[PDB]
Amino acid sequence: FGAIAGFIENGWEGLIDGWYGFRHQNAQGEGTAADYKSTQSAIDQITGKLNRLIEKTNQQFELIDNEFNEVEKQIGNVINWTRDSITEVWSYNAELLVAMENQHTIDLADSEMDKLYERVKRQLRENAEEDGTGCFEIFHKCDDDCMASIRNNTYDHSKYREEAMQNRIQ
Amino acid sequence: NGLSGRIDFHWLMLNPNDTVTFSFNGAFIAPDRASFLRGKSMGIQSGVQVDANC
Ligand SMILES: *[C@@H]1O[C@H](CO)[C@@H](O)[C@H](O)[C@H]1NC(C)=O
Repeated sequence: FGAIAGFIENGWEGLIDGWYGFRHQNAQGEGTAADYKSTQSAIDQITGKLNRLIEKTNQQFELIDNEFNEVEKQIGNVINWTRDSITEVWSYNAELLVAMENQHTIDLADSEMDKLYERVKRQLRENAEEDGTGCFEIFHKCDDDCMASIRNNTYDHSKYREEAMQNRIQ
Repeated sequence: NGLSGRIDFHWLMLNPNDTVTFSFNGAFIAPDRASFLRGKSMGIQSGVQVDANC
């Protein structure tokens, strides 16, 4: 999707308290916040895959060979043919199941990144523009208490609507 | 074991409500008691020790 390792240049090693977080700046300073939903929905998926593969089987199988009193040779080259070909199958699915469930895991991080980005893109509405590295250039005044209203999705667009439409075109 | 002669032991399986018959006059190693399978278990092989608390 282009988010992680696309147009965001990088990630933030200080964000202990989430996978995903906020980081703003105004006339006060800079602070590194976090986002619970976006972090938590992703945690729900990594451990969902986990709870699948733990599901084992209820089919039991007996020891059919013998490594003390050995069985016959014309049959060993057939059992060592079926077993050494079942070995080659589950070594193919673990080659494919493990290779895929990891392939499908990183992309759940670019769709949870275009889902937090195209939402703040809709609360702000027609009040900010996007520069390049993945930020929203605010041209009005928004302090520590105003930013936290975009965080918990209580920000109102018609509340600062006429200021940013007067500092963006000018 | 100091012996050169051998004893080859055979077996068959007698279904419930049936019989077995031997006719002979020599070289016979007789059976005194016949086993009866008790139920379900599992046999394996290993060359190591056991553990019971796990
Ligand atoms: C066994 O055989 C006898 C006679 O052959 C018969 O009466 C009986 O029903 C059979 N079955 C059992 C369980 O004894």
